Amino acid sequence: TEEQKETLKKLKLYQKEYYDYESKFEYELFLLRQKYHDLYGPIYDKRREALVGAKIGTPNLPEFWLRALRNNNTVSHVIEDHDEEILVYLNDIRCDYGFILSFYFATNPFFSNSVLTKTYHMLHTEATVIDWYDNKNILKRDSFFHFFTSHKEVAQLEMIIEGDYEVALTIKERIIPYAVDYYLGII
Amino acid sequence: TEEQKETLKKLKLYQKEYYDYESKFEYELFLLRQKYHDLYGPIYDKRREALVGAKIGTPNLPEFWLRALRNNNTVSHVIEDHDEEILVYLNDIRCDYGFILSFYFATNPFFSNSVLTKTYHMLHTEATVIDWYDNKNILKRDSFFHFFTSHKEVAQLEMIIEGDYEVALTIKERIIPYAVDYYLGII
Repeated sequence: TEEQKETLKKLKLYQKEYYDYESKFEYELFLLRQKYHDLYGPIYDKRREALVGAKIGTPNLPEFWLRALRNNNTVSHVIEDHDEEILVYLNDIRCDYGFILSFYFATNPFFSNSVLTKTYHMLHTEATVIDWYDNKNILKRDSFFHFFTSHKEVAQLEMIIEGDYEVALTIKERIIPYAVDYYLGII
Repeated sequence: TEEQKETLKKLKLYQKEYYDYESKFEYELFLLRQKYHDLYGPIYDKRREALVGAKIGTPNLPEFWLRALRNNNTVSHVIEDHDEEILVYLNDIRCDYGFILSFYFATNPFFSNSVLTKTYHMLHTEATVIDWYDNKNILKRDSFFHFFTSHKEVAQLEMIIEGDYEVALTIKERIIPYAVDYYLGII
C-alpha cells in the first residue's frame, strides 16, 4: 500500500544516512589504527636494536623469540622439539599491513633465507619457500615451518587455513605486541 | 648474565612504553565508538518514529521486525512458526551500552510486558522474565523467547551461552544497524 510505501522510502533514506556515518566511522577507524601502527613501529625497532645488537639469533638475550613463542598456548602447539634449533636463530618478527608477517633469521645451517615472510590477503596466503640446505630439511614429520605454504570433504582446506590463520593472528596480535611478557612467562 | 639483564631492563622499558600507547589507543577507540553510537541514535529513533507512528507492532509497515529477523541466517534458526504471531507485535528493537538489548512490544494477547530487555555483562546475562497471560505460554517446545533466560559435561553451559550470545550479537550488530535491508531481503 502507498502509505506503507511512503514509510519504506523514509526507512531507505535513514538507512543511506546510516551508511554515511558507518563510512566516516571506518575511515576514522583506519586513521586511528594507522596512527598507532606508526607509534608502535619505533618501539619494535628499539626492542630489535637491543636484542640483535652475529651467527646466533638475538645475541644480547639468546633464545628470545623461541621462549616468547614457547610460552604461548596457541603457538606452542605447532612448535616441535626439532624446530627449536632453528628458531634460536630468529632475530626479529615483524608485521606490516591484509598483513605480511616477517621472520628475520641470522645465518644458520638450515636455510639461506634471511627473511621468511608470510602474506595474508584479506582469500589467499603467500609464504616464501624455505631454502633448505642439503640434509637439513626438518620437514623430513610435523614442523612449525609447515607454516610457510601458500593456499587459497573440503574440510581439509578449511582446517589447514583455520589453524594456520589462528597462529598468524596470535603472532600478529599477541606475540609481536607483548613479546617480552611471554618470554618472562608472565602472560 | 648482567649484560643480558641490561638488555632485559631495556625490553621491559619499551614494553611499558608500548602499554602506554595501547592505553591511549583503546581510549581513543572508546571515544570513537561512543561518538558514533550517538550519531546512530537519532536515525534509529527516526526509523522508530516512522514505523510505530495502536495494538499491532510497526503499524505503518506491518510485520517489519519479523521479516527483518526472518531474513537473517543466524536468527531465523531460533524463530519458530509459533513465535511469529507474537513478533508481529514488536514495535522496536534497541541497544544501549557490555550492552542491553531491548525489545519493545505493542500490547498483545501474550504478555503484559511492554519491554523485554536482555543484559549481557562482559560473565552473566540478565533477561526480564516474560509475563505470559493464562493459556498463552508458547514455551509450552522451542521458541525464540527462550532467549529471555538468565545465566552465568559443562558443555551444555557453554553451548547455550554460545548460541544465545551469537544471536545477541547479530541483533546488536547486524539487525539493528541494517534492519530495513534484511526486511527487503537484500542482505
